[PDB]
Amino acid sequence: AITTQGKRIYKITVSEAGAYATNKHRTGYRAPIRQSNYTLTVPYDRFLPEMIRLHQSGAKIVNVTSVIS
Amino acid sequence: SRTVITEVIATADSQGRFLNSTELQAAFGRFERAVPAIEAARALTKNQDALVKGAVQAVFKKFPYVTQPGEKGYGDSNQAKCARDIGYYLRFITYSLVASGTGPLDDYVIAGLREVNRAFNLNPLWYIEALNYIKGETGKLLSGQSKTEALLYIDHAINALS
Amino acid sequence: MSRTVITEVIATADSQGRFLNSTELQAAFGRFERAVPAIEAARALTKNQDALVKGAVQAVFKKFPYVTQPGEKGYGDSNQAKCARDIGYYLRFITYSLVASGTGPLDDYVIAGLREVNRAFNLNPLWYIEALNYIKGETGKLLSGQSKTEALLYIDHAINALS
Amino acid sequence: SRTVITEVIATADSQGRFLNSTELQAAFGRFERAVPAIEAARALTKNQDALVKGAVQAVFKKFPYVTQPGEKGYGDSNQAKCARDIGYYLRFITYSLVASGTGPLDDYVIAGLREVNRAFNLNPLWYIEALNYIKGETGKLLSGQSKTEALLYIDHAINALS
Amino acid sequence: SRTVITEVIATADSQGRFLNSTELQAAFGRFERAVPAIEAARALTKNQDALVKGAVQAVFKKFPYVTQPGEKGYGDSNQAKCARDIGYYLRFITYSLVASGTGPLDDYVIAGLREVNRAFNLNPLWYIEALNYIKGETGKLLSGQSKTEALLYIDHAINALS
Amino acid sequence: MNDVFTRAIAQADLKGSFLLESDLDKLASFAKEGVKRLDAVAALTNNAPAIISDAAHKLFAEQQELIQPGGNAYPHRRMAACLRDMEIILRYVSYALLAGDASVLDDRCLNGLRETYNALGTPTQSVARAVQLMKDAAMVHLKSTANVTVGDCSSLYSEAATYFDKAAASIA
Amino acid sequence: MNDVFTRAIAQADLKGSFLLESDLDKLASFAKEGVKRLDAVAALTNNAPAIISDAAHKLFAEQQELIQPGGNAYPHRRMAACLRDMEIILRYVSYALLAGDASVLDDRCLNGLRETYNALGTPTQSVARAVQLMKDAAMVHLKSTANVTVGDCSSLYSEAATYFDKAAASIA
Amino acid sequence: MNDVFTRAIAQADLKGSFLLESDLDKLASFAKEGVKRLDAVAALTNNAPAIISDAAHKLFAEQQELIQPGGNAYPHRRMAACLRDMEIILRYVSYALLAGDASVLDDRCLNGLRETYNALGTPTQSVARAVQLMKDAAMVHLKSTANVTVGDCSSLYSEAATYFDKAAASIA
Amino acid sequence: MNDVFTRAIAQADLKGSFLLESDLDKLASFAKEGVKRLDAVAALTNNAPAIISDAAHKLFAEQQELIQPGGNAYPHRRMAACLRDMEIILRYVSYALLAGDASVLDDRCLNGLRETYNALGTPTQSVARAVQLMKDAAMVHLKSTANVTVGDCSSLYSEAATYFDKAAASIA
Amino acid sequence: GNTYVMESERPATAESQLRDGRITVRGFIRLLAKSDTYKARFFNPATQTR
Amino acid sequence: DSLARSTMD
Ligand SMILES: CCC1=C(C)/C(=C/C2=NC(=C\c3[nH]c(/C=C4/NC(=O)[C@H](C)[C@H]4CC)c(C)c3CCC(=O)O)/C(CCC(=O)O)=C2C)NC1=O
Ligand SMILES: CCC1=C(C)/C(=C/C2=NC(=C\c3[nH]c(/C=C4/NC(=O)[C@H](C)[C@H]4CC)c(C)c3CCC(=O)O)/C(CCC(=O)O)=C2C)NC1=O
Ligand SMILES: CCC1=C(C)/C(=C/C2=NC(=C\c3[nH]c(/C=C4\NC(=O)[C@H](C)[C@H]4CC)c(C)c3CCC(=O)O)/C(CCC(=O)O)=C2C)NC1=O
Ligand SMILES: CCC1=C(C)/C(=C/C2=NC(=C\c3[nH]c(/C=C4\NC(=O)[C@H](C)[C@H]4CC)c(C)c3CCC(=O)O)/C(CCC(=O)O)=C2C)NC1=O
Ligand SMILES: CCC1=C(C)/C(=C/C2=NC(=C\c3[nH]c(/C=C4\NC(=O)[C@H](C)[C@H]4CC)c(C)c3CCC(=O)O)/C(CCC(=O)O)=C2C)NC1=O
Ligand SMILES: CCC1=C(C)/C(=C/C2=NC(=C\c3[nH]c(/C=C4\NC(=O)[C@H](C)[C@H]4CC)c(C)c3CCC(=O)O)/C(CCC(=O)O)=C2C)NC1=O
Ligand SMILES: CCC1=C(C)/C(=C/C2=NC(=C\c3[nH]c(/C=C4\NC(=O)[C@H](C)[C@H]4CC)c(C)c3CCC(=O)O)/C(CCC(=O)O)=C2C)NC1=O
Ligand SMILES: CCC1=C(C)/C(=C/C2=NC(=C\c3[nH]c(/C=C4\NC(=O)[C@H](C)[C@H]4CC)c(C)c3CCC(=O)O)/C(CCC(=O)O)=C2C)NC1=O
Ligand SMILES: CCC1=C(C)/C(=C/C2=NC(=C\c3[nH]c(/C=C4\NC(=O)[C@H](C)[C@H]4CC)c(C)c3CCC(=O)O)/C(CCC(=O)O)=C2C)NC1=O
Ligand SMILES: CCC1=C(C)/C(=C/C2=NC(=C\c3[nH]c(/C=C4\NC(=O)[C@H](C)[C@H]4CC)c(C)c3CCC(=O)O)/C(CCC(=O)O)=C2C)NC1=O
Ligand SMILES: CCC1=C(C)/C(=C/C2=NC(=C\c3[nH]c(/C=C4\NC(=O)[C@H](C)[C@H]4CC)c(C)c3CCC(=O)O)/C(CCC(=O)O)=C2C)NC1=O
Ligand SMILES: CCC1=C(C)/C(=C/C2=NC(=C\c3[nH]c(/C=C4\NC(=O)[C@H](C)[C@H]4CC)c(C)c3CCC(=O)O)/C(CCC(=O)O)=C2C)NC1=O
Ligand SMILES: CCC1=C(C)/C(=C/C2=NC(=C\c3[nH]c(/C=C4\NC(=O)[C@H](C)[C@H]4CC)c(C)c3CCC(=O)O)/C(CCC(=O)O)=C2C)NC1=O
Repeated sequence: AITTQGKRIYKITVSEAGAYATNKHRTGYRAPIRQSNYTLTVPYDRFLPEMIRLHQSGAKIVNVTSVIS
Repeated sequence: SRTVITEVIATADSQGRFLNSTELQAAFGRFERAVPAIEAARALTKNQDALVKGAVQAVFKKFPYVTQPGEKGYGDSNQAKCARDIGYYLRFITYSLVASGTGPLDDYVIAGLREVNRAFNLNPLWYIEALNYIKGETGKLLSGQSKTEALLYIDHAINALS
Repeated sequence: MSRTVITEVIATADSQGRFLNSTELQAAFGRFERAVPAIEAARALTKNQDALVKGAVQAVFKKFPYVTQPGEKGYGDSNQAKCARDIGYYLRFITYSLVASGTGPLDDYVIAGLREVNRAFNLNPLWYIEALNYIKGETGKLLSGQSKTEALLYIDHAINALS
Repeated sequence: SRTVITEVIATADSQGRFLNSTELQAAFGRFERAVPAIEAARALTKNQDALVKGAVQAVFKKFPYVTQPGEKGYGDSNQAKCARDIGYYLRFITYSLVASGTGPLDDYVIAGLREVNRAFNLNPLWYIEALNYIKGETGKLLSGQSKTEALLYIDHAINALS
Repeated sequence: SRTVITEVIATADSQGRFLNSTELQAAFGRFERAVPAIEAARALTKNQDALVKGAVQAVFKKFPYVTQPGEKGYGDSNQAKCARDIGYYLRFITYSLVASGTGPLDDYVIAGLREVNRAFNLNPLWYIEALNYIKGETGKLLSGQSKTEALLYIDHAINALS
Repeated sequence: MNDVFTRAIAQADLKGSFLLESDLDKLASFAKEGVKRLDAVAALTNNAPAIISDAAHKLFAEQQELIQPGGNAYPHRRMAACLRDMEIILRYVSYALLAGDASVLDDRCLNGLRETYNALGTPTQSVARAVQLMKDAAMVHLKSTANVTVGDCSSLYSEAATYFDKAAASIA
Repeated sequence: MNDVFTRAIAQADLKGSFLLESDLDKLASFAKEGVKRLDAVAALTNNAPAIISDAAHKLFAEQQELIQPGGNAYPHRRMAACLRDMEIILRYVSYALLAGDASVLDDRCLNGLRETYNALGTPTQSVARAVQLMKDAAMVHLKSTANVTVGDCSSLYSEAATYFDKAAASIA
Repeated sequence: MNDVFTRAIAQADLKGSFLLESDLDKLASFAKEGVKRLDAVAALTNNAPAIISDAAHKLFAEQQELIQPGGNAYPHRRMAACLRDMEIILRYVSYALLAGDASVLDDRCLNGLRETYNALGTPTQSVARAVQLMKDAAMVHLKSTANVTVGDCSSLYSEAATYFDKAAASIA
Repeated sequence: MNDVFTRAIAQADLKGSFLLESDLDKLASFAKEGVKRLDAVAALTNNAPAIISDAAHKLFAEQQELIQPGGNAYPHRRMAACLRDMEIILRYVSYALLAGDASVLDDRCLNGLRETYNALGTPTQSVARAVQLMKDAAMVHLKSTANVTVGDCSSLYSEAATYFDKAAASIA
Repeated sequence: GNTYVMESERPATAESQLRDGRITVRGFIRLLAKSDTYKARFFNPATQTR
Repeated sequence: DSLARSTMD
């Protein structure tokens, strides 16, 4: 985090894809329904768990942008 | 789409290590299962219309009280596309036989079941007795192991409807 | 708290709040049917343990000649007894994982926390890697049919863990 | 590369407040500790090539089996890699001395060491002995605060290696 | 409380790692800055009564109306409480100088002071004026390092008040 | 996230009919060939350390500019990420190979990795050629017939090559 | 998230040569001016609340509209956010002054603030006026040599001026 | 959590009076020798891998009941937990040495470790023996004076030995 | 997420001057008319499941293709999603009715619903036709003055009509 | 755990960013746990199992 | 104490 390699936070735009919604229905609505598209800001170190978890959830990454560098 | 290899892939990709012996052996067992299940599906598709119609008259017989004018299916069109729905469920049973897993059932029919039944005032017990007639006939048609997976899949479907 | 196919199935079913569907039954059937070659391999390895351990000792000696001279870690009669004991326990746990139809025994017994043991005892894995290499070389004739590959899978996983 | 200033300001940003006695005191003490570490970095810069060659021969000396043919360490391009790698290590040690913190070494090499080392089958003992030579030569190079800074940073790199 | 050595111990606990040269440098600088801080503690301790009385009368000078009957300042018990509070503050400032940090002061006055302020209508500006007078008074009681560090401690306290 | 069998099932659904006789024959044959591809992917998992070691050694031998100061593989963490990308990408390729459907490969990070590397500034052509190294090393390792009986593997090799080509195209 | 020594080390690493004795001399010159620079930072810090209050009072003085209906600060919450945003901006400028670098100030505070004010519609001109008043009051309190040894701080004043100017430019 | 300075301030608050000039002089003397204590704890930390290696080797040479099956440290995971247990014991002893007070060691390792090991079935006397062996290795490593100015550190040696004594008495 | 009162107070603060008597009079008149609209909303809530059932029956009547394989409502859970969407859109109509403002509908759902159903590719004209179905059935049950006093709900009927029309216009 | 947090201890910046909504409540909980007061109340006076 | 009893059976 504090490290120069820990910095360079990147923003992520996330779309709750159709496959994501189909998986969500079978798993169950334990979270409130929000509009499929939403934005998010993620540091470098926890950048990985974000798209990993989106991959098990079935969603796909719209794009990636860098806050720093 | 939860065929056994599908959750194999999901479990592998969830954490960092590759496939180890357990799921390789599970896939071996699946490929072993795939043949007798495929003759099961073939023989079942050989007997589509007779089965669906016979189950339809069975549904009438077991519930006579509904069959009165005022029946949800009363009238030729309603019972006809009732038989259509039964054929649809048989379709998805065949699909699960191909997948050797509840993928098709869970994905398509079971999802949203009770909500739709409340929405359209449909008693699942009709469907249940239809699949009971399915048990009755498939006790003869399919034999051996293929019979066993077919019976178990229909049992899972019934428990979903139950 | 071992992880075997049936125990993994039970844990998954308990986690999901549901009973056992078709896939669990098929996996149990596969494990039950594969147990027979695994038991065959376990008995065959049980018969010839002394030859395996002795050959492993001499193979480790011949591969790296720089060891058994005095003044280093491996030299010593107590060191030799520890070599024999370690190889024996390795093959013990390999047989255990063969019988369990899962790597859980090996993982929990040795692979859990092995690396800090090595770095706290200067034990580079390479000696035991060569030991298991000789072990698979010997078992290349010991078993037959399915038992051969059943042993191969778990021993290869153990080697990869050692890597 | 991390500086005591950097960690102080990162903590202040996390707590979202201004700087009190402790942060200013740490900043000061790092500024007075800056110049002896600078001098130590210069004194290690002057002997860079001699240190590199001495470390190479120390590696070839301590463990007999690194020199023979068929060994990973053996190789003309391999020896060039040895010299270049030792130069990397000690240059980033100088960087850490410059920043007056271990952070430069930490991120620049120490992060991701072990898995890369077994990725290509790299012996940590080799780099440990190279840095032992670094200790031996830098002990006679420096005296005083610069000596303490250099020895502590190289030994921190060793502890990361160990 | 939060002393430099205490927070170093805590953070070393956090990452599950031993201490390194940077935090030992921080402790070093703490040890050397202790001596001027120790002399500051001596000068403040020997002057405590005059400090308190001067601060109380300076607050009275700035806001004599508070002493008028029907207000908080009026009442010998009220004035005694003013003096006792200022004495507590001065003692905690001495503890801050001794501890080389705001730890004891923060924990023992700054934690939960504004609650009492609002409840008991105790205007912070009064203690701010008292601490400003203590600043002016220690400007002559202390000089050099001790004056500067005591000043920064007390103005930290003032900024916390406001 | 659909298997090849699930792919055929979805196709039959969209035609709104049952699966064809020829479809049944092809899928039963694929099930018969399932053991061979299981052995192939088991070797892939077992040969994975050898594959990654050989591929990385070849890459660094023929690309030293990755290792020069400031290089894309210089900081010892950028190259560490390169190694983990190697193992995870060959992991996805093995996933696709055993699956029999490239759709899961495309959906798993193939939709995001291209713009990820565009943002990071890494040249994707190096990634693609490292994927070619994956292909070479993995094919060489799988060619070994030790301790296993001999049989046809040409179709599996062709399928794996197509999967590697798809991965390279998606990356770059 | 870096300081000037980190900057120099980053270039030294990416070239991969050693930090020159000339570079060491320059950063040592910064270091021996570091003691004075920390006094400048403490002058920013301890005097921050009064500086902010005076600057905000002036903002209300020249810009009467912002408290009046239709002003960007007319709701109480909005001028409250004005106060806290100026406080955090001065805090980050002090961070820049103590670190002796622009990276520390520009990485977090000055990275998404312009987009926030653009999307929300905040008049960046008023924020720039607030920042320059922050700079003016900061100079007024930094020239105060009360209870501290007198000396020349021209480098510190110039560097803090650069930090305030660059912060205003990033906001604008 | 509390060190000597914190403990003294705590007593001062308990009596409600300022710190005594005598105790202020005691703290001044403690701070004067603080460089020696820092050297001692540095010697601890560099030799900590060596201290733990020596202690583990000698303990396993004298006790063999654990290396065999059924021993409390028989499996790799169990004995690895054992090793990190001694590691953390030494770490907390070092922390107490930094603090000069045993409050932090009590807060971390000596509030409830005993019943923890009783539930785990761990024999405490083995832990105490390991503490003694680490203490011997540590006094050996700190009584050396490598690369540091020589001086009378018998007070520090006594303090470290006594800290190990309290730790051992706590566990067993 | 506004209402009539919120928007009125908003514009009143926008002009800066106090509320004007005429606006207060309109608000009071609405308040007097309030209970009628309240009972209308309650009746809508009571009849909602029947509304959905009948409207779905109609939706199948004029469009059969969705039931047929491949329809976006052909799968069981997809048509279940269709039903709950009918639910939520008519619920938002009820929200608009009880509030009397349009932004509480617009901002809360419509903005994101646009891209939602554009990405889903569902023909929005059929969605608006279904909305018209709910409009008809809801007016059938609402015009029903069963078990309640008879009164003039014509303005409320117009408001409900406008709410259905604007919802359909937004979605289509 | 029903420990009363002094009003001075709380982080204003984190709650302000949550108020704007750029950070989820999960992120705010992360920032809370990472705050030193969490360790001082919980991690510092208590054993690691506890 | 409660966690201890779950380790064995
Ligand atoms: C859970 C079952 C189990 C395993 C797996 C096991 C391995 C093992 N071997 C050990 C020591 C040892 N092991 C060896 C064997 C070495 N001699 C060399 O030729 C080779 C590199 C290698 C064997 C071929 C030696 C020499 C030691 C002594 C290390 C020392 O004390 O310095 C130790 C440390 C315990 C002690 O010092 O008494 C372990 C844990 N022990 C077990 O109870
Ligand atoms: C912060 C204070 C503190 C520390 C450091 C601590 C260490 C600690 N040791 C544990 C178990 C253990 N502790 C040991 C150590 C034993 N091995 C040998 O045989 C000796 C008899 C003895 C060491 C000399 C072992 C082997 C276990 C594992 C128990 C088991 O799996 O059977 C556990 C619980 C389970 C686990 O972490 O795996 C902890 C938390 N406990 C605390 O409350
Ligand atoms: C995706 C899997 C699937 C299911 C679960 C399914 C059942 C189903 N039943 C429906 C209504 C109906 N369902 C039935 C049949 C029931 N009432 C009779 O009494 C029978 C005895 C009994 C059957 C056991 C009838 C008569 C209707 C007509 C009501 C209407 O048109 O709204 C509908 C509404 C649209 C339509 O099919 O015309 C569906 C989708 N169809 C499917 O494609
Ligand atoms: C700047 C960060 C950095 C580090 C830390 C580093 C170490 C390092 N050396 C490597 C190759 C190598 N390194 C060596 C040298 C080692 N064997 C012995 O001779 C020596 C004692 C020792 C070096 C001092 C050798 C022989 C190779 C050949 C590849 C192999 O077989 O592993 C590799 C793999 C790819 C490469 O760089 O060529 C790394 C990561 N390289 C870096 O770019
Ligand atoms: C953390 C404890 C600590 C503090 C607080 C600190 C500040 C500090 N700065 C000093 C010298 C100085 N301080 C300054 C800066 C000040 N003079 C200028 O007139 C400006 C108005 C102002 C800058 C805002 C200057 C110019 C010097 C003399 C230059 C030199 O360092 O030789 C001195 C020595 C004189 C004395 O004993 O008071 C101290 C203590 N140093 C510390 O170790
Ligand atoms: C779902 C699976 C997944 C993938 C595939 C993935 C790619 C990926 N690689 C990254 C960094 C990186 N990846 C590489 C590797 C590339 N550059 C080298 O030259 C090689 C030729 C090449 C190997 C393919 C490098 C060098 C970086 C560092 C970039 C930086 O420091 O900014 C990052 C940024 C965060 C990080 O991992 O450090 C991502 C997201 N992330 C994922 O979660
Ligand atoms: C759980 C994972 C798994 C294992 C452990 C496994 C072993 C295995 N594979 C088999 C089929 C086979 N295995 C191979 C081995 C291939 N021949 C080529 O040379 C390749 C180098 C090599 C790997 C691709 C062959 C040729 C067959 C027979 C092909 C067939 O009949 O389908 C058989 C039956 C052969 C017999 O009993 O006579 C076994 C026991 N199979 C699996 O799916
Ligand atoms: C819609 C939200 C809103 C509110 C609530 C509001 C009231 C308000 N009046 C203010 C100025 C002021 N308000 C007062 C009045 C107070 N001082 C005394 O005279 C009186 C006893 C007392 C009145 C009861 C004064 C004198 C100022 C000038 C402060 C200054 O000297 O700058 C300020 C602070 C700005 C400043 O410092 O000049 C606010 C927030 N304005 C708004 O836009
Ligand atoms: C990433 C680090 C960080 C930054 C950069 C930050 C500043 C920041 N400024 C914001 C907008 C704002 N900025 C201002 C201040 C302006 N408007 C008027 O008051 C003045 C003319 C002028 C100041 C001179 C206001 C009032 C808002 C919110 C507008 C509103 O809510 O209507 C916002 C979004 C809404 C909010 O304040 O909650 C943030 C987060 N906070 C952070 O945690
Ligand atoms: C980064 C942390 C740090 C270290 C490591 C450090 C070492 C260090 N130890 C010192 C003195 C000393 N250091 C020691 C301690 C050592 N001598 C004894 O023989 C023991 C074997 C051993 C401790 C167990 C002693 C006894 C002195 C002499 C006291 C004095 O010079 O005032 C000095 C002062 C040199 C001088 O005054 O000329 C330094 C810089 N300084 C630091 O800021
Ligand atoms: C947050 C507020 C909210 C909105 C804005 C909303 C609309 C909405 N409908 C959705 C899916 C859907 N919407 C429909 C309905 C359409 N397709 C046909 O049946 C009809 C012609 C037509 C309806 C009249 C269908 C079938 C899906 C499922 C698509 C799929 O599963 O692939 C989704 C995707 C997420 C999910 O299904 O849970 C949303 C967000 N629902 C909400 O809770
Ligand atoms: C438990 C919650 C609750 C409800 C829902 C409720 C309904 C309700 N609405 C009322 C006003 C009324 N509300 C209506 C509206 C109705 N007549 C027609 O127009 C429509 C079919 C329908 C509304 C859409 C009418 C006509 C009145 C009588 C107003 C009058 O006196 O002229 C009254 C008082 C009747 C009176 O004093 O004259 C009641 C009790 N009361 C409650 O305590
Ligand atoms: C569910 C409702 C509720 C109850 C029942 C409650 C009791 C309560 N009192 C507490 C501390 C305290 N409670 C008191 C109050 C008592 N001690 C004094 O002697 C007085 C005689 C007396 C008040 C008149 C004090 C002084 C403390 C401080 C002790 C401490 O936290 O260190 C705490 C610890 C909270 C924290 O600081 O994190 C709780 C939970 N708190 C609640 O939110």
